[PDB]
Amino acid sequence: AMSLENVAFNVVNKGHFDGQQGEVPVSIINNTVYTKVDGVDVELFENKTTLPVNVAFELWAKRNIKPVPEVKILNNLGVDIAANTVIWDYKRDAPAHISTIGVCSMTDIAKKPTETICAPLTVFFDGRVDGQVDLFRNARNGVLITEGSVKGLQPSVGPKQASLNGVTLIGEAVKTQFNYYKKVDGVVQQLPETYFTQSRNLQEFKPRSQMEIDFLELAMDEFIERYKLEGYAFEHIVYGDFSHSQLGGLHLLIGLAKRFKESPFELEDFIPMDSTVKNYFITDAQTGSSKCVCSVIDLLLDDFVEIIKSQDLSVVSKVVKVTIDYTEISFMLWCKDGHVETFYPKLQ
Amino acid sequence: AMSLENVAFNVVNKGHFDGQQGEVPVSIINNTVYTKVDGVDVELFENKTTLPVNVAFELWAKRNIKPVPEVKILNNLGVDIAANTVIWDYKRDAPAHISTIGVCSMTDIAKKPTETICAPLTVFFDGRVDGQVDLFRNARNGVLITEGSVKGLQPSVGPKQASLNGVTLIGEAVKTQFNYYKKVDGVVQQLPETYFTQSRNLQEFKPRSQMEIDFLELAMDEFIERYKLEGYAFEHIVYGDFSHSQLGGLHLLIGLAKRFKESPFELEDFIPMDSTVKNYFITDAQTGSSKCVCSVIDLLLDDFVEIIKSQDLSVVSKVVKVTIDYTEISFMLWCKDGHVETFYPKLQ
Amino acid sequence: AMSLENVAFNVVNKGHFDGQQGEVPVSIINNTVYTKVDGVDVELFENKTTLPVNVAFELWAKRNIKPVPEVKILNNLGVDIAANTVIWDYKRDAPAHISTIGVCSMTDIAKKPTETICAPLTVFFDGRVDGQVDLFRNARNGVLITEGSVKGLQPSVGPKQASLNGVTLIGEAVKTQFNYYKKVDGVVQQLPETYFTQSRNLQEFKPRSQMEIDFLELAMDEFIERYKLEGYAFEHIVYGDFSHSQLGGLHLLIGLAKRFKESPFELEDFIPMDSTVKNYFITDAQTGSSKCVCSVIDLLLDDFVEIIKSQDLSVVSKVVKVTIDYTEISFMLWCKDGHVETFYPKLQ
Amino acid sequence: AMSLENVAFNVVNKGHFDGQQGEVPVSIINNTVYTKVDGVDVELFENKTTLPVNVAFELWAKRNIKPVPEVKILNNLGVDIAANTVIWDYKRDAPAHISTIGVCSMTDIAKKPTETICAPLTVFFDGRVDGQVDLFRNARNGVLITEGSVKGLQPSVGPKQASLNGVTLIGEAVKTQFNYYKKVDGVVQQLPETYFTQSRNLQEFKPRSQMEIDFLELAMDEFIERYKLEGYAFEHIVYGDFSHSQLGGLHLLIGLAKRFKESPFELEDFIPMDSTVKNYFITDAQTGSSKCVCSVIDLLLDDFVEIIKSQDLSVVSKVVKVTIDYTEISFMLWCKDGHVETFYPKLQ
Amino acid sequence: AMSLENVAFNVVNKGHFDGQQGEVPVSIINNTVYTKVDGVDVELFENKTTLPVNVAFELWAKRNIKPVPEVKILNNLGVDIAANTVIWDYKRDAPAHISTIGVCSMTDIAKKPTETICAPLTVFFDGRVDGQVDLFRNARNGVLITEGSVKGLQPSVGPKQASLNGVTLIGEAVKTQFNYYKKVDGVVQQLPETYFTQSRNLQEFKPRSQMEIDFLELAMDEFIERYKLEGYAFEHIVYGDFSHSQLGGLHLLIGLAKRFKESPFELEDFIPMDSTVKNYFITDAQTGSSKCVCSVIDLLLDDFVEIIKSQDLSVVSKVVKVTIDYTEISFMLWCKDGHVETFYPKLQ
Ligand SMILES: NCCCc1ncc[nH]1
Ligand SMILES: NCCCc1ncc[nH]1
Repeated sequence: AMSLENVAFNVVNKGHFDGQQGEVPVSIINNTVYTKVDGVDVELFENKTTLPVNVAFELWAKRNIKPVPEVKILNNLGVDIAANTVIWDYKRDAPAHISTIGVCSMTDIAKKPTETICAPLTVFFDGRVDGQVDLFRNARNGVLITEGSVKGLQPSVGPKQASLNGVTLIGEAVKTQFNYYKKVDGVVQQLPETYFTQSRNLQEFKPRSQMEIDFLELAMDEFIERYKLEGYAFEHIVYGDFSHSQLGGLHLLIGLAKRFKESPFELEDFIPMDSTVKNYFITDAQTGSSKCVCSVIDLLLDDFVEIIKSQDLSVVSKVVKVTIDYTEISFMLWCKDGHVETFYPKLQ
Repeated sequence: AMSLENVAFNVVNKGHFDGQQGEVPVSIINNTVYTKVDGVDVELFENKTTLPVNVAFELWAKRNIKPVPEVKILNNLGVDIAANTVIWDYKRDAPAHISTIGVCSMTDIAKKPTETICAPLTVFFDGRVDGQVDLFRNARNGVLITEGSVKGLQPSVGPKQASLNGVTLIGEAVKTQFNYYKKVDGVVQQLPETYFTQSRNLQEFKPRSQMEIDFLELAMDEFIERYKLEGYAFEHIVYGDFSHSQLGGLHLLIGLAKRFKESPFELEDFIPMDSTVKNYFITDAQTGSSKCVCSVIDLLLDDFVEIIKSQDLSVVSKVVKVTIDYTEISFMLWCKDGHVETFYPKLQ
Repeated sequence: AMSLENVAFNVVNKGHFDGQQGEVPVSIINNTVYTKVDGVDVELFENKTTLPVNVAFELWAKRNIKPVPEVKILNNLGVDIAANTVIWDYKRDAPAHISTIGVCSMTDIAKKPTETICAPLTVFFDGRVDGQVDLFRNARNGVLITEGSVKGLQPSVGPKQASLNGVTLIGEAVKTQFNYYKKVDGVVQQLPETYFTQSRNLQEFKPRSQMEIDFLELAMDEFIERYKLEGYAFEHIVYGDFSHSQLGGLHLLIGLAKRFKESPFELEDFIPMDSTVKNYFITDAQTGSSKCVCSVIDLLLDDFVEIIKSQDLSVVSKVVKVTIDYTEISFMLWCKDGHVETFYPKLQ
Repeated sequence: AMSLENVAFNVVNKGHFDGQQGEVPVSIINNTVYTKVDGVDVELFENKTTLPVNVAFELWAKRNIKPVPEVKILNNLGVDIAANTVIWDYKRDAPAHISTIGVCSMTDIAKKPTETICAPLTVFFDGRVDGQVDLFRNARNGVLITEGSVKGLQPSVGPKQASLNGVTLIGEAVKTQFNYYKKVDGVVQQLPETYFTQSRNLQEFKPRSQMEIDFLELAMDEFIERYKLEGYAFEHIVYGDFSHSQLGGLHLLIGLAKRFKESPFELEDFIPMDSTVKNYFITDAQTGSSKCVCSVIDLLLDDFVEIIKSQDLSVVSKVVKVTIDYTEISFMLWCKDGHVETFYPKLQ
Repeated sequence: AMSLENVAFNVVNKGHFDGQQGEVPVSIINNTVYTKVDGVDVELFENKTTLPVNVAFELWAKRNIKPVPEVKILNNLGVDIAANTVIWDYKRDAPAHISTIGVCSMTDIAKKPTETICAPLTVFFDGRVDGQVDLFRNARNGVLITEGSVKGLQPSVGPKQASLNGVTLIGEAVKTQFNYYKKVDGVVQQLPETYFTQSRNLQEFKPRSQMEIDFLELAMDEFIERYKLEGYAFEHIVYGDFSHSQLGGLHLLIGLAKRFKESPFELEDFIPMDSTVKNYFITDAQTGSSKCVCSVIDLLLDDFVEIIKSQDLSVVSKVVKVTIDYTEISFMLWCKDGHVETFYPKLQ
């Protein structure tokens, strides 16, 4: 027996929806859910979604609290809906998916993913839940994650990191690296070879290779010399050029993290959502150098070096396609006299 | 187990809260409660109260659906709260009382009127509900209504009419005339002798005596002659004077109803609530004669004639107090040479 | 190039969306759309839907302005969505369907009904629009209306009335009687033989047969005598019993219209939407007789007489299923000694 | 000392702002102003304007309660703002003008119309207020109304009717016919000779000449014969043609009032404001004949007959400009063989 | 003469309500109060309370700006209301109490605490205000704070810290340590022996004893050895166990502060209010170890050591009650073979 008061009871006593019986007094005002605690109203939830406040509150309470794939991975794999869970999108403060299956009476399109309404949708299945590997085997369209091997199915090793309650982390106490599987029209897909973005933050950026440690510690000319990067325009692309009114390059998160230690800058996240490539309106506070659309990707510096060193540098401009997070990312590569001028994730 | 979904289930299936088990999906957006009916949202309630939308919806669903005293009578008797019911104020589209007793977890100050918090409040008790006469006997402060005799308790015969689902009526299939009782500080109070307002509408006004039939049918000068009303200023007070920019008199509802048949006028109800005396900003459409504060009372014309004919007409101006609906209504009486000039409910 | 300003330009200059080029300044505040007219804001639309204000405004502007089936008929036939039009539900002040096809970028699930997303949905097709009969022939699920014969397709003669801009009418200058067709899972479905509700209002009720003229003019006992209705409980079912606290019978709109001429009553439409059977919380103003859930259906009195006279009256209680507006309506029939006690649309 | 609480005190005790000292407790929630009356909240004002709720409440409380020109006349004369008053637009439930002069601290652009900010604005002045004729004489731009002669100023006799608290009326107890004067760039402007619209409603339409009495009582062919209107297409223009899907003509309010007595129709006022010519999306309920943009003007039938009989009928199509309510109204006149086919206020 | 404009004038010129005369222009939009400063709107207050925006703005302006007891202390002492002040709850951004006494006309239940409505309520009295010690002496129910001795009354030494404008601090320039007194039904209570929580923040945690300095500086095994804490499960309870998917222990704020220096973690404050024990949904960013309901108390480590070393360790599980901040806190104590396994504030 689902109810607003029961959802609020679960949030108050269990920190989230935990199927417990009970009710607390609730008041809804505008887009906020409150509960009465000893005579006064205490805020439980502020709706930042486009769904009705009581519906968003229920989906948020019913969010998956285990490490789950980051929303950008699910989106890149064409995931439409999740089987009997809510993947909460912490970047948008909203459900990752419009509809649900066996979660909430207002958003449910089905109670089980075997209902014919789900057959054309790519349903997310989680092998850590009993019966979901079997549901994926019988589903026409779906994406499955598992911690280990699935008999007969060939896996795709996913990223090392996963999202746990909005914290992206590489699990030590929990497993965050999943095997991925995908089916389109009843046929198990062969997921492509892919690089993965590292999902790091600017303020707490940590290197994940000796090359990344060297990038952060060494001076620009020492690093470029050590890794034989002359002619690859890392001065522009990675370090950034703050000498003109338009900020040059600065498309790799590691370069922004290095700059951030020396001096701050504003990053306007004008489309705030999870995506493989992010676009920011950047203003460098020290110089006043700025760029309306600065595309930024967090690749491991070694992967970015491998990508740029695997390109033909004989044409003025061309599109370089790279599978990253299972999706095809277009980069614009500009060359002159056999050397790179710029290389950036395409603002298409 | 009270819940928003259960309240909505009761509204959808029973027309109001009826203690039935069940749930319907609900969505709350802004101040409106909706339910899903075959794929689309259907409005169940629009909150016009100052309470949270889900709380007002529950109180409205739990409204008393038996004939109950009109809110003006309850207000006049000093009723603060009701015992285990909601008196819905249809004139304000809101609960008649801020708090509840044994109704709703958000508004309840107690579950039973015997709780010490209720002792200073004048609690409304309904003798038609088992145990409520006994609860009145043990209450420090309260107002009780009954359909019959209570042993040892001296009654006050209330008005003929009561409100049933917002319709004021004199019951034929149901009893609407109640005995009234009141207690203050543990002591039974003698309710005063009183007139009662008739609670009629302008558009569907019906006469309730031969004098009222004669007022509506006869011309002004022949009605005044027939009932020997010369010198009582009925021309001004009751018929109304539309000859000057300021509308003169027009303080009896019957006079407004007579005028309404001939020509329309605007009545701005600038304090829209139930009260013994109503104030309107009136604009006569035919003449343009208007008055910002025109006090209007719906007394039976015979009662108004009895009141005005029982006054001493020897002083220029004085306050005449008349008990109406259990409250002392102040009237301003203006005389000249032994005749009335005006008589109106005194604008406080 | 669709835009809020272009939609508002069309509303201001064409009375609705008419595909015209142009823009007017618009301001959105809360749930209302305004436009500037010579310096001041003028309201164009107040959103009463659960969709975003600018989206609801666009769907309302793009509403079908030809006579279309009443929403209750579309709901009864299982219509989920319309092909390249918006059926505006004037009873709910909202789109009849959640999603659109080729109408609005925010609500569209497809641009054409041939897209695979539309295959499981019952799409409404209108033969008066070029190519829509062909689209119905190729659709997996759908309901089609036409003004004439479709080769090889067996028709179902629909109701005489249709809705034109929220006015239900039997067209004289326009055709409102359509042929109906339906497909389920790619297979043309035979629509059942059905009665149709008359879609009349209480305040402007007009008789549509000599029996209905006689019901409204004749006294109860002489109408029952003239039409040999003794033993069919029309006194209870149709005329209504206002003698007890619970209002008895009163399930036919014509009986409510007859009562309405004599004395008024309140009809609380607690689920305000279009449906074959309506439920009202009724309070009779004259007697105080009331009923929380009074099911009411507007059948032609002759059709109701035909239905009730075609039943076996030998059992205490039973369910009688009658096809009305293409839906199976359950009725509860209560008998005693070979006579009817009551017959009413069964409260589900 | 202006304040929200003082404005509310004035509304509660005086029916509007009357400069009285005092305060009442107020609560603002969403767009509604409430006051506490014996423990419960009572609604004083619901903001339907695009201004902040407390600001709109103050302007509405400070509305002019004397007969004032109808907003369409003020708009037609180019009035931007009023001197030390608020002209409340009852058709829009909003101030007729965005800014104020000496009324409200939030909307004031000046305290007196002599401030240089008012020089480019056409300020409305009211000769019934002391000093306002002198203020008009010194204003660069303005419109003045008076009840009598202003020395040396040539007057324009305005309409017979004025708006008093939202009621348009021809005053008997008050004067509603004003002399009008206008200044542009410091120069007194000669107001043109004009017809005036009658400002009548469909439901309470009253004839104002013997020709109008004859139009409403006589049959179409005998009225046309009596007034020698053969060849002037009154059958189409005034009576209306309900025979085709598109409703023909019906551009004079009197014709809509005649039709209304026989059968109802829907008039969608899609730009709800006061204007000389109104546009409606009309749906005739009896026939289903409809028109998205039906321009309607309320001229005295005699004035419309005078206008149409003063035109040259020798050209297929042409624009006929007629001064109505001080504005040039364009009409489209279509002729064939020396007879009128149609004549309507040209849809701009 | 209280008013919205006067409250706003005080906020603009005095930083809070200071009883100064004056008015500023104000606009209210949604839940925000603005004032016009040289032509533009400037935000003064955003309502995060469940009260009307203008009422919450007034109570916030009238907040107590002296050091006052933290809301958790007032709540633990059963405080219902304050005498002639507003205790602003900075953790909820709302008044600590629903009603007021002599503060605001919308929330006042009385002007003075001697009114009979206040007699059953526990009124907060402040000895720093003239006459409030005497008001406490005559009150039936109340809590009094003083800086020094009250003749005849025995004091309870309160916490060292108090809240000054939402900053919890141990005053050096001001006195924050108060004597507490409480009366229930006219009887001066003997307040129990109690520990006090330290009200520290995670980010700016400072040790308040040599044991706390040693906890933060020393390694886990060195500290446990130095203070002879073997067998008391400090490894689990205080340091925290981040090795399993469920985060173990971590119930003392000092342990969270130590962890915070090494690596960050998310603390979801799902019931955001002031309380002796706080519950957080914690996610450790380094390991991914998490716990839905991690109860956390900020006790001085010496007090926690004294509490845990004063328990009988011979039973598997039992409830240990400890008076903290004047309230009874239940702890769950789990033992095995004479050693502690866990000890935590009970999630009841
Ligand atoms: N954000 C949801 C993506 C779902 C999808 N992918 C392709 C089509 N639909
Ligand atoms: N948060 C207010 C507490 C007041 C109280 N304590 C006990 C009863 N009421």
